[PDB]
Amino acid sequence: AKETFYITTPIYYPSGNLHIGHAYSTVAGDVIARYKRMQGYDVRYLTGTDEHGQKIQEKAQKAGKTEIEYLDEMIAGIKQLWAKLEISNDDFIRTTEERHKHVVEQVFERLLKQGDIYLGEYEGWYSVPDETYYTESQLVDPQYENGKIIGGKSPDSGHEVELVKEESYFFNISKYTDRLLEFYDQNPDFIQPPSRKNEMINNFIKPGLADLAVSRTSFNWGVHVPSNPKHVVYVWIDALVNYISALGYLSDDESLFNKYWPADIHLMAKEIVRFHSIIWPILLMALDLPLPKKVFAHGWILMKDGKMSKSKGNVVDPNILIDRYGLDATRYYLMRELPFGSDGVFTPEAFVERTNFDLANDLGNLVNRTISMVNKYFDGELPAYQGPLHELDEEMEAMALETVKSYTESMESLQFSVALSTVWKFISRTNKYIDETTPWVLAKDDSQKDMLGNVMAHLVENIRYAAVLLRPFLTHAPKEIFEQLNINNPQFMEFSSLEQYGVLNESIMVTGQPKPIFP
Ligand SMILES: N=C(NCCCCCCNC(=N)NC(=N)Nc1ccc(Cl)cc1)NC(=N)Nc1ccc(Cl)cc1
Ligand SMILES: Nc1ncnc2c1ncn2[C@@H]1O[C@H](COP(=O)(O)OP(=O)(O)OP(=O)(O)O)[C@@H](O)[C@H]1O
Repeated sequence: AKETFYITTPIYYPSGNLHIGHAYSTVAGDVIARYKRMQGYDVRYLTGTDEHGQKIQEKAQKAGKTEIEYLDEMIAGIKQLWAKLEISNDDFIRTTEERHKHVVEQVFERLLKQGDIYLGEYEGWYSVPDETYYTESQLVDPQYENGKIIGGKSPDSGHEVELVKEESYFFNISKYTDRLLEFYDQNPDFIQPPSRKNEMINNFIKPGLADLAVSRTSFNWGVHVPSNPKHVVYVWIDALVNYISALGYLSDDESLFNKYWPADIHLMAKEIVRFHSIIWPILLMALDLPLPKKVFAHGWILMKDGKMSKSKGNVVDPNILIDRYGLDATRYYLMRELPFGSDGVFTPEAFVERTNFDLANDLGNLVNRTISMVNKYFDGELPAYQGPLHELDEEMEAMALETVKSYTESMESLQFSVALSTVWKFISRTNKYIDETTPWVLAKDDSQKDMLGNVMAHLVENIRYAAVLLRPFLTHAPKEIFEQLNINNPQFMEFSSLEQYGVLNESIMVTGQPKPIFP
């Protein structure tokens, strides 16, 4: 059977509209999923929404709507966005669904029964503008009384914090410390790069993992603990178990869970790596479940006032980009312009240049020039590939195969910007081959009709390579390119058809009415 590959995005918090930051993660996961399907894996790709907590209740109440009324509307918009981006997610998990809530309940009750969780009192220091709870050691300008911290200010904003106390269940995560460090040793690529792993260990694990406050009693909008109804399960357990609840864990049908768990890749931005690389494996250990194989963290899309944030309002709406510039342009920009190992600033000027110069100009003109020449010189009948007849062909056919090899290395290491630049080196060289060979000169005399046919064959086969390699990234252009070239054999759209250059060994009738590939 096909080997399974399970990839997840984070579940997003619908306290406001999603922005291109969210689209970046979801498109990234989609490219991985599409690539793995093309490599012959049995893929499951999950995304969804994190719907509980005070902030959601507040948003709903402000809008004059019930919590579920508010959420259903937000979720409809999120699902519409993923459909518009042509995301190939196999499921959409909502934490309000009973399939999820059942797992949250059962996990919590199991940990209580085992004694991993016990009843205590949560204490935190709340800052209104930061919407954050701090520990006493994080406070700046700490005020003391009888050798005990009684007040302070937020380290982020400097706003006066307020002491909050409430009954809360705690999960003793520190018991699992040695097992977690052992796991990191046995799985050296679980967290990357090495600096990030050291970061996790030194900042959080080393000084000692504090007990984790896994319930709250001060609000009602969440999953209630069956054995103690006045407690609601907090973010840690509720959100993290989405990755297993979506697979039917602890349901009447665990077949998806039995197949796909453990996840091959959990994808996220850097700020939630700690939760996925410490809390999540510890929770899984407490449940006697296999751990995920890899946490993949990318950087932030920034604006010129910091990280793009829906609560801040410094946002770019992907719907606006798609509506104005098209889907291929939007997906291309996200994957090409913003490497995962860096934070990058969005600008409209960079978006426009990237999509006009690379898509419409470089690739789009290559296809139109090529088809136009086939129609002009051979009345639409593309001559069959024969061999490397032109002087430049040997080296260019070698470049095609090297392009596939390099691309594969980049894709395997999740260096998508590099994979794309590598494909574009080949596209640009194919345009240069038109200029070098000057087909119009060869079309002057019937003595060169054979060589002209060879040049046309090489342009089309180069285009085919590019189109196949772009199938994980672009959902419209490759299909359109195959349709205009009238390559109908589904096999010639797959990676295996790139092993040996020159598959089109019969003549084909290209389109007589070519049209722009983009937008
Ligand atoms: N937006 C949230 N803020 C509180 C997060 C904890 C402290 C913040 C730590 N720093 C962050 N920046 N975290 C973050 N933005 N999201 C997050 C994502 C995954 C996990 Cl497991 C934990 C937190 N919570 C949320 N997404 N879900 C939630 C679910 C159930 C209930 Cl009852 C209440 C809330
Ligand atoms: N600016 C961004 N750059 C890259 N990814 C992002 C960005 N914003 C959100 N994401 C994706 O969404 C996930 C959750 O981010 P979250 O929605 O908490 O950020 P946010 O938009 O700042 O939210 P809030 O404004 O409510 O704090 C991230 O882990 C990441 O996968």
